[PDB]
Amino acid sequence: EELPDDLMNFKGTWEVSADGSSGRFFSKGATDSYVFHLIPAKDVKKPGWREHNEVKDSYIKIDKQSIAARYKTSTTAPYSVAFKVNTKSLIKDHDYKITFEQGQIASGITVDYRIGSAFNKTTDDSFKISDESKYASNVKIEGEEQGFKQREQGDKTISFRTLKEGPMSLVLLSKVEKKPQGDLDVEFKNLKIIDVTNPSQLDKGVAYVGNKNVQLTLKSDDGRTNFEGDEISLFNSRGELLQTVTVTKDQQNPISITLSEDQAKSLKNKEKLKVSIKQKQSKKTSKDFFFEVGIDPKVEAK
Ligand code: NA
Repeated sequence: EELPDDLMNFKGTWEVSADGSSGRFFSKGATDSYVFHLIPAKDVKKPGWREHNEVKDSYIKIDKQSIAARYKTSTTAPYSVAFKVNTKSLIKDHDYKITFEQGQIASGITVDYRIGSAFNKTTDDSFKISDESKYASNVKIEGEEQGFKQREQGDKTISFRTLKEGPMSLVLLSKVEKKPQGDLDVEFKNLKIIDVTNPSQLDKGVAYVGNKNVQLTLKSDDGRTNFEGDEISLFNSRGELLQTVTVTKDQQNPISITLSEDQAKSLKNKEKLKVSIKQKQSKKTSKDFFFEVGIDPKVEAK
């Protein structure tokens, strides 16, 4: 069976220019606004805990599978550290499922999970938590709420729909409300994201005997309007494949399928043609749809 591709872009590095690097940010006073969390320039590729440049209030650590923050006793609270773990380029108006493990959460740390813009691979990148609604709709954490809270440790699932095309990020936020009395660590690991978009459905099909042009009107029960990536297969009543087409970005109804001259000539009056739609990214396949070939209702000629 065909599995959807993992669309994470997490190579386990702070090296800003490196492909798959992750963003690192902070917010003094734990406000809506975050700026880039600088670390000593000579140490950006070094494994282990990396100090917040000069101030050393927070340390951060990344490796092939995990990303973590440490709050020191010198932290001025409230204070928040956030990471951005980038995805590959996403399709506009597709549905995605992020999974990861919430590792250790020290006593005193509260956590939030958001969707955001991708980390833009600059040391002056910035973001606002409240920018989430510019990039994603319908964000849902299974069994939990967004906003800073204490959370159970274990597997997490977050689903959302994109509002734009392009890479995005999972934003992993944590904060302390009071000054730490010892090192407080929080870890996140084993990040994955897959496309879970449902394929569109056939609303209506128009085909006439001897006519090469087939017009298929698509619909979506769950409100999708960008049918990009759906693979439409059209078959005759004998189950023989006639044509396959892939829907392009924001392609409007009706979707045209052009038959060969022999195929058009072979269509029978009232023939039940079959349509099967495969979502190429999520790998989900629709139910079989059927429609009849008709007689062109165009005006008679004499
Ligand atoms: Na929700």
